[PDB]
Amino acid sequence: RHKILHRLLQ
Amino acid sequence: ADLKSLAKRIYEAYLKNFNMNKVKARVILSGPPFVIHDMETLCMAEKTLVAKLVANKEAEVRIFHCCQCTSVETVTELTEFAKAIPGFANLDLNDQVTLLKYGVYEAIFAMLSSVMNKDGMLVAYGNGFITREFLKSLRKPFCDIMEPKFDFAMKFNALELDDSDISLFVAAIICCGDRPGLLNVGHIEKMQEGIVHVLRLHLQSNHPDDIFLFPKLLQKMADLRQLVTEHAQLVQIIKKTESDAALHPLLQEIYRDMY
Ligand SMILES: CC[C@@H](Oc1cccc(CN(CCCOc2ccc(OC)cc2)c2nc3ccccc3o2)c1)C(=O)O
Repeated sequence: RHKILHRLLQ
Repeated sequence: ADLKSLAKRIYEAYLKNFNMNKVKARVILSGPPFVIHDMETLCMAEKTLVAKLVANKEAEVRIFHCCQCTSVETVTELTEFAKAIPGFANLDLNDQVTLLKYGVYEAIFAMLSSVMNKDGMLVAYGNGFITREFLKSLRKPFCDIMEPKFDFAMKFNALELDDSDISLFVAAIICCGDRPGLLNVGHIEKMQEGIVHVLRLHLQSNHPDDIFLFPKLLQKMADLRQLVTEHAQLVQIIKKTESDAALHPLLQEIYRDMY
């Protein structure tokens, strides 16, 4: 639901 | 546990990860930033500081775009900062996302206060100063974006926090265990309890003159949640009714299903 946040968080 | 050391760790993480902080801002505000007080000086500032943007739509929509770009940058800084709060990186990735989704604009408006005074605010990495009256002069609905944030900031700045306080306040905003949709509420509540305890003791040490500073800041956290709810409603009106005022995809993801 938050692919950019998910990507930033990894 | 060493709570003075935890406070220092979070302050050091804030100094590393945020391009703007209150020390830097005050050096600049003390007097160089290009002053944007009218349409002529807006257009001049754009040609120097955001040249590619005007190499055109209405001035209000250009300003909206510049606002969003700053938010995108600050969300990225907040994501790296959050990785430094104890327990945050041990959470499920899905809960890390949720905490950031709800917390980033509360943190943005808290930190925005550091670049504001009663007459205007620093923009473009401290190279512009846009006046509060100019922003009020924009056509509706764009003139309604910043004024509530100035009103919050004038009272927040009157608390006379420094960056060591703000770093902990921003960490406590991010570690709220009552965000909608959290999976591991119990672990997040304990993480929050620990950060809030560090904040409490730090304020006691750093502000011995103001015995209510901790409950004042708990209230400011609640004020910020309400400010963000109202801001999200205005963003939705703009998105729906202003076709030139596209939302950046990271911000669309943050706002989608938020409130
Ligand atoms: C509109 C939708 C947008 O709302 C807002 C509302 C209020 C504040 C912001 C982000 N913001 C203001 C940047 C203005 O940026 C320019 C740049 C250049 C310019 O003219 C040349 C005009 C404005 C900001 N500043 C900060 C400084 C320090 C810490 C956090 C900071 O956050 C976005 C959203 O919801 O994302």
